Amino acid sequence: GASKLRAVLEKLKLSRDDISTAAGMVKGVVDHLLLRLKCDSAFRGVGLLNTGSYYEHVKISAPNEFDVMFKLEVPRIQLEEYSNTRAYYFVKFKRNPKENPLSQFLEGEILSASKMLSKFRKIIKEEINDIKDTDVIMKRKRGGSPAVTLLISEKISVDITLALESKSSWPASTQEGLRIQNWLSAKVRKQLRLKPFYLVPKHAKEQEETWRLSFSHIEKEILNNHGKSKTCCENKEEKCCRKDCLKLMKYLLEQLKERFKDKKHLDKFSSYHVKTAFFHVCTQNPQDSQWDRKDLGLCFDNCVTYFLQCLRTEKLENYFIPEFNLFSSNLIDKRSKEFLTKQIEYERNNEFPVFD
Ligand SMILES: O=c1cc(C(F)(F)F)[nH]c2nc(NCc3ccc(-c4ccccc4)cc3)nn12
Ligand SMILES: [Zn+2]
Repeated sequence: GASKLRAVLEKLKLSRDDISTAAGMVKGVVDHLLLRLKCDSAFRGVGLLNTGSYYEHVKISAPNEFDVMFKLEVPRIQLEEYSNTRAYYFVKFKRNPKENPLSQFLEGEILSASKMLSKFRKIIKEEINDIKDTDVIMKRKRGGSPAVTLLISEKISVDITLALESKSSWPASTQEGLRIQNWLSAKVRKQLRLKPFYLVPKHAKEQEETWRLSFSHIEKEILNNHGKSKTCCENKEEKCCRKDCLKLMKYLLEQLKERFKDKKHLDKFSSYHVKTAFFHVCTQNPQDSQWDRKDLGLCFDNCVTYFLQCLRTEKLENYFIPEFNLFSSNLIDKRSKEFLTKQIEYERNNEFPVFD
């Protein structure tokens, strides 16, 4: 039944590529926000994580929902790992010029996120206040990241996440992660780990001024140069279905979350979990011939199958930090993962009614 999957991918491709003023409205707003933040002492070097691509989408099915990252480089920071969480960190400074521009957000040794955010959110509030032309509103909701959600017009939503950028070596918790060696090669892994890493404000539970590692730039680089062969998806004789399988996994989850948004059992699942499981299947199946365009149906099924295995065993290691179990029962409880298991098996056994 790979014929249905192709049609699903065609609709999704058409929706995304259809002419839209959305990206241009959000560019206008983001560009005003950046200039106004660049005028303030603490945010002088703030900039876009992806330049030219204001249109990063979390929900592959929601074209009016945008997700942007404002990065700010911090030199010579000291990370202290928080509570053996492996992913969450206190941000200290080596502070050899003690007058670092973020000195105003200090609480002794420790960089305060809630303070940085409240000022970030206040500068942003002061520019969405001075909006010319089109109308935009700030929907300030809980959670440190995204910092704010902007609503433009009736349909457009922009999540803005603030991120510290570190150009030093990745924390030890990543040392055994990104296990792409038998897929993208050991030399690519080394290249990637020379790239910076990011830290976004975040709490482990739902108290403390912690930051969480973010590697969305590495995920993007992998997806756009994803084959074992350097020529994967350039020709037609080596055209693969890796990106299609990811889009199908994302769209399955988004459709099931929408189908059950009144029951809450699926609220903790996100794109992270499907992207992570996908990349694990990329390591398991490193050959481009295991992702043949013609095998879209079988390839999708391996992804669904592996995702179901993660759910039932309650194990899904973060791709960058192998000791962080995304499916631990402290993050998602057994009944929630068992609920999702049942719905996906119902989809697979009825030829995915969410793809009708
Ligand atoms: O940008 C990307 C892309 C991917 C991938 F594409 F592979 F999925 N994994 C990835 N891990 C990180 N940072 C570490 C980290 C991030 C998130 C959480 C978390 C925990 C609980 C709930 C929700 C999230 C824990 C640790 N960044 N990052
Ligand atoms: Zn490919």
